[PDB]
Amino acid sequence: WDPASGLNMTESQKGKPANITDSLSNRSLIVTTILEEPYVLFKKSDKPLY
Amino acid sequence: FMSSRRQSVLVKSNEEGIQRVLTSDYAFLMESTTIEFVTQRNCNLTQIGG
Ligand SMILES: *[C@@H]1O[C@H](CO)[C@@H](O[C@@H]2O[C@H](CO)[C@@H](O[C@@H]3O[C@H](CO[C@H]4O[C@H](CO)[C@@H](O)[C@H](O)[C@@H]4O)[C@@H](O)[C@H](O[C@H]4O[C@H](CO)[C@@H](O)[C@H](O)[C@@H]4O)[C@@H]3O)[C@H](O)[C@H]2NC(C)=O)[C@H](O)[C@H]1NC(C)=O
Ligand SMILES: *[C@@H]1O[C@H](CO)[C@@H](O)[C@H](O)[C@H]1NC(C)=O
Ligand SMILES: *[C@@H]1O[C@H](CO)[C@@H](O)[C@H](O)[C@H]1NC(C)=O
Repeated sequence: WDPASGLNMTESQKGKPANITDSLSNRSLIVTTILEEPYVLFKKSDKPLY
Repeated sequence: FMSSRRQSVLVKSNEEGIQRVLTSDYAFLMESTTIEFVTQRNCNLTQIGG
């Protein structure tokens, strides 16, 4: 620790180096989709939509 | 339909529901115990559905 710097941890704990793994996830599945009526026609909502 | 045009089709009374049927081309949805009072003192109006 250093009042100027802060915690400079030596976080490496190589007694057991391999620690954790994560999970592949949602990815949101980008759908290429054009507008055609009555399929993907726009809304007549009286506000901006997201 | 009503969420699109939610300033013009929606009156705020049972009275303005009567008048805009009598003047405009308008199919106001009233409670059935008031339709039985309106369509028996104003014989130019009616009750469409069940
Ligand atoms: C002794 O000498 C020192 C330096 O020569 C003088 O200054 C004091 O010491 C340090 C250096 O300036 C100051 O510490 C800092 O305090 C911040 C507090 O945030 C606010 O707190 C209140 C609101 O709650 C305000 O009144 C105040 O002005 C601050 O804006 C910390 O948030 C600072 O950031 C970092 O802190 C540590 C790293 O040190 C980590 O947690 C983070 O990295 C964080 O970002 C910083 O620590 C201190 O405030 C100075 N003043 C005082 C009064 O102590 C001293 O004046 C001098 N004399 C005495 C008596 O101490
Ligand atoms: C913390 O110590 C290491 C070891 O040399 C080095 O990265 C540096 O001195 C310190 N890190 C930072 C961000 O200051
Ligand atoms: C219904 O309205 C018309 C005008 O739109 C009017 O002439 C007629 O008298 C009304 N019917 C009754 C029973 O008053």
